[PDB]
Amino acid sequence: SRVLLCSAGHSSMVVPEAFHAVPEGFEEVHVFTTDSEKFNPVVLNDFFHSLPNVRFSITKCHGLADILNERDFEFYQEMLWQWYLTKMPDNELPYVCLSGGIKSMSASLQKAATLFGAQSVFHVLADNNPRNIEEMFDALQKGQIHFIEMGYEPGWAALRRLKKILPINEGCSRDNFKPLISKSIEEILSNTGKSNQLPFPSLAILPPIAQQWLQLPLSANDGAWIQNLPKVDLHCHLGGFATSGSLLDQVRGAASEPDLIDRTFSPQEIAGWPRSHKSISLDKYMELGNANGSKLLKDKGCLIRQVELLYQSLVNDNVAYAEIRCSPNNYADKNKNRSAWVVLQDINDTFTRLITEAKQKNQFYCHVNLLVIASRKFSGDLSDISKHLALAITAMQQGEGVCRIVGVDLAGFENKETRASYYEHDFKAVHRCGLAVTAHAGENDDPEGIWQAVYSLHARRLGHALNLLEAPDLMRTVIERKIGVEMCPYANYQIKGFAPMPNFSALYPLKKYLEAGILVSVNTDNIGISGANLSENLLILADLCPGISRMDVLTIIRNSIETAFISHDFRMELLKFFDRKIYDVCLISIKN
Amino acid sequence: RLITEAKQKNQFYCHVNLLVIASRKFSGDLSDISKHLALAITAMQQGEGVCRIVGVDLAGFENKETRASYYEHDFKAVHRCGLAVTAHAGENDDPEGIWQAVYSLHARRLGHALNLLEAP
Amino acid sequence: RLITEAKQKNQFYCHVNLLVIASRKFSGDLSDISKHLALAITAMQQGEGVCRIVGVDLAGFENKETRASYYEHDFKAVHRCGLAVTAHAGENDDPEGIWQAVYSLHARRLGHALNLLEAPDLMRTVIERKIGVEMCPYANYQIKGFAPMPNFSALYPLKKYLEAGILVSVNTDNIGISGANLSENLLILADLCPGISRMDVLTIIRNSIETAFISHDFRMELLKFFDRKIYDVCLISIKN
Ligand SMILES: Nc1ncnc2c1ncn2[C@@H]1O[C@H](COP(=O)(O)OP(=O)(O)OP(=O)(O)O)[C@@H](O)[C@H]1O
Ligand SMILES: Nc1ncnc2c1ncn2[C@@H]1O[C@H](COP(=O)(O)OP(=O)(O)OP(=O)(O)O)[C@@H](O)[C@H]1O
Ligand SMILES: [Mg+2]
Ligand SMILES: [Mg+2]
Repeated sequence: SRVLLCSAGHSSMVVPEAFHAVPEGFEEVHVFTTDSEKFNPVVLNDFFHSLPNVRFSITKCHGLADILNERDFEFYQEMLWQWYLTKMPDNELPYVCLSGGIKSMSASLQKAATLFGAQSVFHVLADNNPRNIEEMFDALQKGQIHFIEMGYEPGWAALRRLKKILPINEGCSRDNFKPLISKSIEEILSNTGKSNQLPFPSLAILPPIAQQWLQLPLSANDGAWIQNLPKVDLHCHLGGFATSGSLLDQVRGAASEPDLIDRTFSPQEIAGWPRSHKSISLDKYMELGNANGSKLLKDKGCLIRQVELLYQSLVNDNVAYAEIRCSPNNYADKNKNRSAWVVLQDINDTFTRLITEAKQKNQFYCHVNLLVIASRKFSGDLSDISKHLALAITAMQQGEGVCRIVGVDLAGFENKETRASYYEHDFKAVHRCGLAVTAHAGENDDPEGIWQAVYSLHARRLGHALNLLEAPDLMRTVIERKIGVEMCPYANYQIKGFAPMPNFSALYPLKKYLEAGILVSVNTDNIGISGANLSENLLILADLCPGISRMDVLTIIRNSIETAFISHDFRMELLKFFDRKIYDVCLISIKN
Repeated sequence: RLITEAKQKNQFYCHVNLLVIASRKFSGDLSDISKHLALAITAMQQGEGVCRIVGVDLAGFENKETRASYYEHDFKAVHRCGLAVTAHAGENDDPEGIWQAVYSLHARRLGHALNLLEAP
Repeated sequence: RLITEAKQKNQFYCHVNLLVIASRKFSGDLSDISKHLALAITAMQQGEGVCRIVGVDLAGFENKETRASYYEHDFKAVHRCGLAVTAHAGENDDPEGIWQAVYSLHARRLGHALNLLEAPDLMRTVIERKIGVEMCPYANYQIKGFAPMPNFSALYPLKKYLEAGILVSVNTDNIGISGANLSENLLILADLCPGISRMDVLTIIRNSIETAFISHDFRMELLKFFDRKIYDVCLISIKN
């Protein structure tokens, strides 16, 4: 590339000196000059006609002269920024000399160089101020000409996508302005520890403008940024991914024995999905996934296809770590010697084979761990819970393998015979073994139930639990004990109903939870019935919790990493990789 | 495989079932008992097979420190799952320990236990 | 009063918090523990003041007869009120007692407990639960003895604990009898644990900040300050 940019005013001999600044000559030269007639293009034309190989051009701003007015200044700034964007080389930053012109366009060009990158911002000066070509030729021969250099300037590497979004606009007027950077500059402080919620310390290396744009409120137009961000999912049920659509159809087709499957059953469609305008009961939500689940994944082929499709969706959503809950007893039948253990073994083997295959090809891969969900309902008998706990404890002892059981889950419970306050004797074994414990303590459960889950079971993560506001002691214990909280904005938004739900005034407490310091994480619950992956699940927070910031999203990701049931070495490696990827994407996503 | 092969030839064989051993160490890793119990339970889900897990064994030294009066909570699950419990209490068989094994543990078999004449 | 008068003149000050030691006597008045607990709870209702009690300490002899396997009923109330619990199980600390302190007592930070190397499951549980361990290098070096102590080849487990990922803090226990302040306690790691790096000292500071019994907003304010001060002192030391 090696493109030089200069601003020419009354003086015209600065351009040859800027050309001679490099010790091997330039390759392309473009000069932006004002519409004033003082500038003489004849000298530049005759100087650059001696070297046809280099490229020369001249741009004049129509309707501007001497830039003595606020409207004139803003129009000149906009036109100069557009010209700078147009002549950016595709890969290499361009050199820029701003000696020519009055302090106005000089300062504007320096600001543009800071904003859009500049391989070398340099000045040219001489003792006698030469005018003719012979004068500065003799000056450079003697060495009088000095090339002031203030150092390389990386600029902010992602601002050129504006060029892809802003047309050439060769013929335009004063209306066509792009104050998309001045808005953040005004919004610096126009709104305590928010600077210190800085996760992934390499964000400190980021440009100041990028650090600022991180602090601006999240907007619905950041779908690309959210999708490109590596994410962590901790609440993603396996049985609710291929509920309906093409994925369910191909899962059904890939069954080993499709004769026994029930393809006639279809789930009723709720109008307005996924942003339904009416509240949905938990029982109806569970029934909505009856197309998939226990009744379908009994055969090996359907289960393997469903797991492969779920992993494909996970790696397509840039999720770099996910914990999937599976219930082996739902997919186990003794007719074909398919026990719960063999079902869990098949799921684990498929996940580890997919992970190893993806990693061998040196592509982006999603490390996946499994939670054995121990739903304590059954037909009123607790042998199911003991069987699930024993299965998880034995599944830990596999040891070798990438994907492994990390913890258990408790769900499918209401109260009394199902309350968690009467199982700690069983849970002594699972705690001694080393498994983690996660609770589904939502469904408007009493705060005493949450207390029992936190203390009696020593649970490390609580599902949903949106009623923490009504119990200040519960919030104090949760924050002080560093107990993570997982919520699904789409699932809890449809099931319960939060603003902007019509005829609903309750607000999502995610912003308040983040302000209070709860280790809150964002998840997907069931991908299929909810019909929204992690990307839109995070994007909806711009409406569910207005006023949230991108820095809060990165804090969400950091909390998800911190509260995951992983070994310390793996957690450190994951944190390092996540920080590097986040820095890279943020450095190449402020372009738009 | 051995049992089926013997049955195919239509001769005398020996049907065999397996009891896991809940060995006691108290030299660290006290969760071993639980692990063993869990193992037994999940093996019951094999379902098929002429040979199958039929219960657990309470092997190990059975002095006062290692009595069966502390582990009813762990054994509630193994009793719920249908396994039979055998107590390997041999020497230093205090009558209180055997009573606890019989009643608290709901054991259906006692190993050795040659001191029953002392406690009518 | 001291903290307020130090803040008024706008200088460096040391924010402090209180811990009520619920030690064990066994020479009578066995209710003392309960009394201490009650006292702590009542004093939490002070509300105001930059200095307030944030937890209790389970000091005293740590034999089996007075282990943490009897006091769950008493400690349910202190857990409910909102006081953190620190276990002083460092002497004759059987792994069962430490496990009971972690789970039955819901201890948020252990005291000493230098024998975690032998028990892998206990160390794994401590690492996973993110519970801190406070070790004073000078006190443990004088009492237990570690290299380069003559006729003592035992290695201090601080470096291994840090490598494993435990949240380990360095303290003084008693400034008087030990005769060494916090700076000397950190300095002694040069020969107590060979190979420890300065970044590991910063890790120790971060762990001590994280495991401290403080409110979240105060914790983040402290973390921001600490970031500024550490940056300043590191820059000054490197430039000079
Ligand atoms: N599950 C079993 N366990 C032990 N013995 C069995 C079992 N099933 C069958 N048997 C016995 O094995 C024997 C097979 O041998 P056989 O058919 O010649 O009968 P037999 O007249 O008793 O002569 P033999 O001495 O060979 O047993 C049968 O007698 C049968 O009663
Ligand atoms: N509770 C505290 N205890 C100790 N230091 C504190 C405390 N709170 C704030 N500080 C820090 O004390 C310093 C007050 O002095 P100042 O505002 O001049 O900052 P400074 O540039 O570091 O200069 P100085 O040497 O005076 O600290 C602040 O940096 C502040 O972050
Ligand atoms: Mg769920
Ligand atoms: Mg002490």
